[PDB]
Amino acid sequence: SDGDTAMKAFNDTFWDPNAKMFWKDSKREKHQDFWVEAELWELVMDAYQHTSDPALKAELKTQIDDVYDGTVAKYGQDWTNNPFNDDIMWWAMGSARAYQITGNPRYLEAARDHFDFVYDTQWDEEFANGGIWWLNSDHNTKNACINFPAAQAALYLYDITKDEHYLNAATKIFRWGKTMLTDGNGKVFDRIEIEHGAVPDATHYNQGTYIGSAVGLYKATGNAVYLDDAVKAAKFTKNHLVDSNGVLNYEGPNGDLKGGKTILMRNLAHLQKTLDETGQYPEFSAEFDEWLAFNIEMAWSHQNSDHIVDGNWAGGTYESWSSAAAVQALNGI
Repeated sequence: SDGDTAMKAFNDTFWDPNAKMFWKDSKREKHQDFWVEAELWELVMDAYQHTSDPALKAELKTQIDDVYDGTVAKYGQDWTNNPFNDDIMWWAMGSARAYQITGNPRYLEAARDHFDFVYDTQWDEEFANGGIWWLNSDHNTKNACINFPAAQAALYLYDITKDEHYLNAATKIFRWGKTMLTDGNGKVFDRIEIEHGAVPDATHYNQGTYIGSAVGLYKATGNAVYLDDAVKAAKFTKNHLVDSNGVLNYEGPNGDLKGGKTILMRNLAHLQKTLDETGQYPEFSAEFDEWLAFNIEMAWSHQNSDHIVDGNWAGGTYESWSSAAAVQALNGI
């Protein structure tokens, strides 16, 4: 299985079993940034769900717990001292998923308590008619990178609890985000800043969380508009966040964006699964499948002898966030 080989290689290159955290790069001098560590945590979970190897599956299941332990040892269990609401929500979402896989109540408490802190205290109706603030320290911007992940976290919590509160939250957050943080035709804007307005800079990871939240909402509500929303945002990504050959951009030099294809691929897998299961949008589904396969083959044709693929899919020290995207691409669920 290429997704098994890719995950094992990733772990062999970047996992630190002593600190129970991923290294930031192959120099192994600094561990991964907090928010990105949640995204690598979800990569472990995706590999767990994808693999048919029982021995690897059990190792990855243990690793789910170890990633949490290593982070809690350094950052504590209560993340509400972190001024970034996005950081908190990435961890709440990962925790909800970890609960689904393990049944360990620590994860349900972490997901619920952190979600509630952000949604109950950081949602505001006065600026821009809604939306969650990026930071809890200063209220100056409302961003795709907290709002769409929050809708996603709410959808996972709805699936766990079946409490309407969470479905209602997801619906409200997404309606606001679609209205204020997109163009209505699948372009997702980075943020809306007070005293400025929208900043219409699109990126892979924001296309991703928009698509995942839309697919999740389609599944929870049965409203076809949400699938349409997801398709439009996928089309935009394929046509406009790519180079002249159709290969996904290398976003960069900003370190947070470099690995964003990870999040994009995670969520494109959701859309692909839903199109395949429903038989909706069959023309687009065929175009989308061909383009995905093309991208993933380009990427893997550039693997090094250790089975690591740098984030520059179109072409020394390797970085775990940049290199995660190719691994995610082979472990989609």
